[PDB]
Amino acid sequence: LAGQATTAYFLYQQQGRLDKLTVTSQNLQLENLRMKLPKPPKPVSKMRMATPLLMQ
Amino acid sequence: LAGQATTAYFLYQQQGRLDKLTVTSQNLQLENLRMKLPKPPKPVSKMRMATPLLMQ
Amino acid sequence: LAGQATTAYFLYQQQGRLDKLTVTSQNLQLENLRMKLPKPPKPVSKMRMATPLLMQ
Amino acid sequence: EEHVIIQAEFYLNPDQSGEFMFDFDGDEIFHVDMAKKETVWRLEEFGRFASFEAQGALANIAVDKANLEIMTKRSNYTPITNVPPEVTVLTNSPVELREPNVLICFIDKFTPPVVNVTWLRNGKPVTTGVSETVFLPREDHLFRKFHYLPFLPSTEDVYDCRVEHWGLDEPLLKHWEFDA
Amino acid sequence: EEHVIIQAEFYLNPDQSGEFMFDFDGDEIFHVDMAKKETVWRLEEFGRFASFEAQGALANIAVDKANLEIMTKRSNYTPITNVPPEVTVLTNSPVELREPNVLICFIDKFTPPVVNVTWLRNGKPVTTGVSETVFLPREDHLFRKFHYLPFLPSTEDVYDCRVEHWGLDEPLLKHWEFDA
Amino acid sequence: EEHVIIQAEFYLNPDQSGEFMFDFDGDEIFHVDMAKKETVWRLEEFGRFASFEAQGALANIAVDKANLEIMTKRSNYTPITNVPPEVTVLTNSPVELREPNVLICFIDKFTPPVVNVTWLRNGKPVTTGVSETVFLPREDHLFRKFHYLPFLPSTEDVYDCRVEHWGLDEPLLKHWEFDA
Amino acid sequence: TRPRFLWQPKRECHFFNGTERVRFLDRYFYNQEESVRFDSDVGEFRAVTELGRPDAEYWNSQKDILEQARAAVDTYCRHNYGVVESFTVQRRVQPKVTVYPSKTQPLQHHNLLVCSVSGFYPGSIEVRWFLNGQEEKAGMVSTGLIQNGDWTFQTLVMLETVPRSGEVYTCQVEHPSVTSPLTVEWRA
Amino acid sequence: TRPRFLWQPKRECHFFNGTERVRFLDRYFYNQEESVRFDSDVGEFRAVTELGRPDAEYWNSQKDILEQARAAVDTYCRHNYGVVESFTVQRRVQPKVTVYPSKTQPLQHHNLLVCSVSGFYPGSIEVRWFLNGQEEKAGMVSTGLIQNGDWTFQTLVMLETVPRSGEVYTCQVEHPSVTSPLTVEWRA
Amino acid sequence: TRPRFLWQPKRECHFFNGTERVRFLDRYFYNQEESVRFDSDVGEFRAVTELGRPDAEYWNSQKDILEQARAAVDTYCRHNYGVVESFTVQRRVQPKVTVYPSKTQPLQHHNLLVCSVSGFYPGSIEVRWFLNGQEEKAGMVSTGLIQNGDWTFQTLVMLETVPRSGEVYTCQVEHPSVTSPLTVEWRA
Repeated sequence: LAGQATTAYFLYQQQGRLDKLTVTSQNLQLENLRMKLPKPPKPVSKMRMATPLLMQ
Repeated sequence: LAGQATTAYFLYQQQGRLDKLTVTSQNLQLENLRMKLPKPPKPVSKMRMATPLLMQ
Repeated sequence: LAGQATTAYFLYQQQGRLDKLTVTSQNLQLENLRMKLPKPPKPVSKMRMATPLLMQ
Repeated sequence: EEHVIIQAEFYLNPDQSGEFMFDFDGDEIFHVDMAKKETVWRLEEFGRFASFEAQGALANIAVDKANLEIMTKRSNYTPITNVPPEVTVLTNSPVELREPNVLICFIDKFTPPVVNVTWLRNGKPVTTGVSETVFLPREDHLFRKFHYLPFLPSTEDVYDCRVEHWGLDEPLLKHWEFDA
Repeated sequence: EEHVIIQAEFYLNPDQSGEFMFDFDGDEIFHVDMAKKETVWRLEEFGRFASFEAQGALANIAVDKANLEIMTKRSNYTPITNVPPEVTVLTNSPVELREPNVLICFIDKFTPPVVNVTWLRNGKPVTTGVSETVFLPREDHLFRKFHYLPFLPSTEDVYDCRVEHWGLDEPLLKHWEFDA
Repeated sequence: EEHVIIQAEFYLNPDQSGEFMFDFDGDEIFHVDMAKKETVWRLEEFGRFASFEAQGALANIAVDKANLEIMTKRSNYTPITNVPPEVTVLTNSPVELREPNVLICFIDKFTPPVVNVTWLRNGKPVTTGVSETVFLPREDHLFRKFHYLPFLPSTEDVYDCRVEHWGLDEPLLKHWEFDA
Repeated sequence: TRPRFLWQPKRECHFFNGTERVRFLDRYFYNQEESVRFDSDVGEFRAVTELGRPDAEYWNSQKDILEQARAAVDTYCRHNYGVVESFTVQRRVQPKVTVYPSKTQPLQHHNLLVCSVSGFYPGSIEVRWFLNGQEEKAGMVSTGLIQNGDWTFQTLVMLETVPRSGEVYTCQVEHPSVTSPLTVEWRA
Repeated sequence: TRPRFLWQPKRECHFFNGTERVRFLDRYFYNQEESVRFDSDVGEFRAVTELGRPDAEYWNSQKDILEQARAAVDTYCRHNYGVVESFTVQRRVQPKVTVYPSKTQPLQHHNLLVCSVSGFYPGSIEVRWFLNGQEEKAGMVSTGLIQNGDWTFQTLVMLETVPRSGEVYTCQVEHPSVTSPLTVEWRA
Repeated sequence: TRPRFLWQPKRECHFFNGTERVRFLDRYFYNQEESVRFDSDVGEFRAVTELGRPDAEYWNSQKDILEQARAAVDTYCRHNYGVVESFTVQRRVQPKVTVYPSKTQPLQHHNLLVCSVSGFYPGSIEVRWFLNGQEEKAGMVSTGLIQNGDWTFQTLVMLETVPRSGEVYTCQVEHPSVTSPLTVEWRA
């Protein structure tokens, strides 16, 4: 009689945890692909730095 | 009467997802060990580059 | 009659694997935060190297 | 078992852009990034197997730049027919929903090897986690270029590869969407 | 839509410490690490979007060091009122039990910008996986500093941010604990 | 609570190979890679705790090379008894099926410190994700060396550590297999 | 514990409505006090404190320095604006919002509502509460924009109420990154 | 949109059957047109187009340049072959194979079979279909070896058929990396 | 296979009870044989073998070299001790302990107990077995501290016994990193 409740109790928490676990796994696996990327190069945009002078 | 079907419905998909999830986790944990490796050094093999000359 | 045993058989192993799987996932996600850290700088502590001399 | 080893050292003017690579049956062994002055191996496993002196490559590109200036004066400033870059959008593996893939934008059969490639997810630019390979050569000397976007596939997002090349009057917009 | 771009190039004496950064509405675009001589972008996505020549910044800090020596002789060696560093311990996101967070220790409103910050987990020092941002400026010219400790939250562990500043007679010990 | 700090700066001829390290009770604090000219800490946590000037070490190895040439002329070119490298294959932790481990090949009690170590999975060479520690010293001055192969354990695969040393007439082939 | 000396320049660039009007405030601050305050609005080289008076005179003595500072209004500020616009001015990251109850005093039941807007940029958030679709007031006690340093902000606006499982407790967020006001609801 | 100038050398190294016969084709191509084509098979310094004629004459004028190019057949190509053999010539990565149905036209039921051979090296694949253990023909419409740029290839060989849950639809793959032909089956 | 020549200096630093007494043993070993053995305990420059006798004489000829070596007892060893204390001397990593049965001979049932102390530092472990709360002896056959090279140690102490599901088979570990002896139990 209690088996239905117990199974759903196990079923609910395992499903909820695993759904978020799959997402954080696939996204983690996606971070590995990003970390394996060839490190794109330096663009042509160059931020400019002012040149301070001495206080005489 | 439907509890058997529902439990197996939850049981099947949770098992299938988790098996592939464990493999992609252990292999990911294995990538961490590889990323923690001491970065083996430059071997003695040296690819050679030709030296182009000017067009006079 | 066997459904109770089969459900617990699935329930036990899925729970045990997933608990360790969640920990190795969160800790892995924690390694990503550590790998995303700004690489703290060189402290003021400097180990000293002796300077060997020639054998005349 | 015939194989070909090539060495591409192109330099463009006016763009102040030059590259270096080793071609092994079309694929790239490595490429010497001028900015970082590093021997960037296409696969890091090659760095654990071989080595190369990056500073030597930069000397060649300086010589390649010099020759192009010499050729430009001798060629009476003749331009280049800007071939249209036929673009094909593909994936490294069969697209798997919510399973990381690297969209590959094949900027093929174009010259000069300077193109503006931008990945558009739902019409907006993507500049986070987007890679590109150095301009790869071909038998008829029209460059190739692959752009890699490691993405989690989703039907909600529609990707694009805007390819701005001087041979194209209007920008090219190739499209990808999850259908498998 | 008003915005401010600032350039902080402080140098302290006697500490032999100087830094460089670009301030955009308080946040930091990047900072040139003197030790590594590298343009360390606050977000690596900015390196794929812009560039900076790190060697130029080191020239400024050398000039900044020279001016401070010039000012020190002209100022008859006047000291600095060491403002107490008001410290607040926060988290980047609402603390989630067993879900990685970056504790943030806000060393705020202090000068000189040289402080001793140590993370204490259960009373013991933590020197593994602990980051800090360069000394960030403020409107009234009192530095900010964030210390990042990527941690798996747990009630068993109690964290601390020991902040040793010369303005403080006794060390400051701010506390954090999981309560949500 | 006795401790020993040692400094190994060996250089071999003819091999054009030299190294540098700090020994703390047998373990290695760090090692200055000649190729990269970097202070490669054995644990990166030490870099966040201490520092070292790598260029200084390269000066010593140049002096060490010079002395060896001086000693070679004075020693009338006497060779070295090539001790056989006793090899033991172990794991960093009890092998756990399908749980990443670092096989450790202990190339122990050998000289000169130049060996050819190759990991053979099912009889084929493995050159992807395979690391090695610098030649570590011992009390009786016979070098140690650890080779690390981060592997997912499996009964289907049988690993090997081929150790080619001039002291060995035939190559050594130690074996590992999952049995726990 | 020895006397210290600090020299922190602050080269500020104030531009309004993109680059329609650009203000270049060049601040050289010594020991938390200004020395010179070269400004593009003024144009002339000035000095705030008496200590920085000699510094301003030397720098305005050379006409080349004046031109460099005056040309910096468009060479430094304006050019950098275009370079840094793509990922800072146009940067619109999503304002993750969570709403949780809290207790004003220890050992007491929850009596506060915190509308946690954490992880957004830029810092122009707006928070307004609702009850059963009706806006609630007298709950605008905000903790201020707490900077996280990782190019993100954080704010905890608190409104006092007692949960009774009869209301909806709706908070709202209005940020440039989202074209539609971000809502959030919480029921006991 | 200004006139451009491009100078891309192509130093080719053609060796057959390992290094039994090595051909060193030295190509200097300007604006997608060749200038000189120094070849080891010819040995003599030549020029293809009229523009590259002066370039060849200057380089063959010096005997040292000739020796450098002639010695490059074994110093450049042959030595590099041994260095790069271990991970390029001997590189045998597994040809992952998947077979899925597809529709030739939108809004129509599946009527095509694609034998997806993605992620292999080198590019010498072979595809042959089968039905109930019997080889099928007239389905060799291949899309060609599509290079992925990450030292891998990709091919989508398509054979037209209508699934009926009565056949096995077996595809096959023959690559140097696997000693046994890689099979794959798909049933509706 | 050609004759080799090896020159490996070994600059040893022996300090006891922190830095109460520091010994600086300067070893220059050639081909696994010593040449000079400059020691702080002796202070005078010596040489072990006949080959290193000229080397010692040249180095003690200059008084500056003597001062450099003599000052190295506190400049080199003592200063480095403080620098490297925080993460090496004070380094206390947890001794992970696992106990599993094993078979002395193949094809035979388990008859050995291995108390696996893997992953600790420093190497001052102690192992003692127990049965039903009573200490067992004659089982101190240890494999020794097997260095893992990753700043960790490893030891497999083996005690011979036959499991019968009647005892507790308790092993124990005493390491500086833990204030309380680490226990471990295993029942068949």
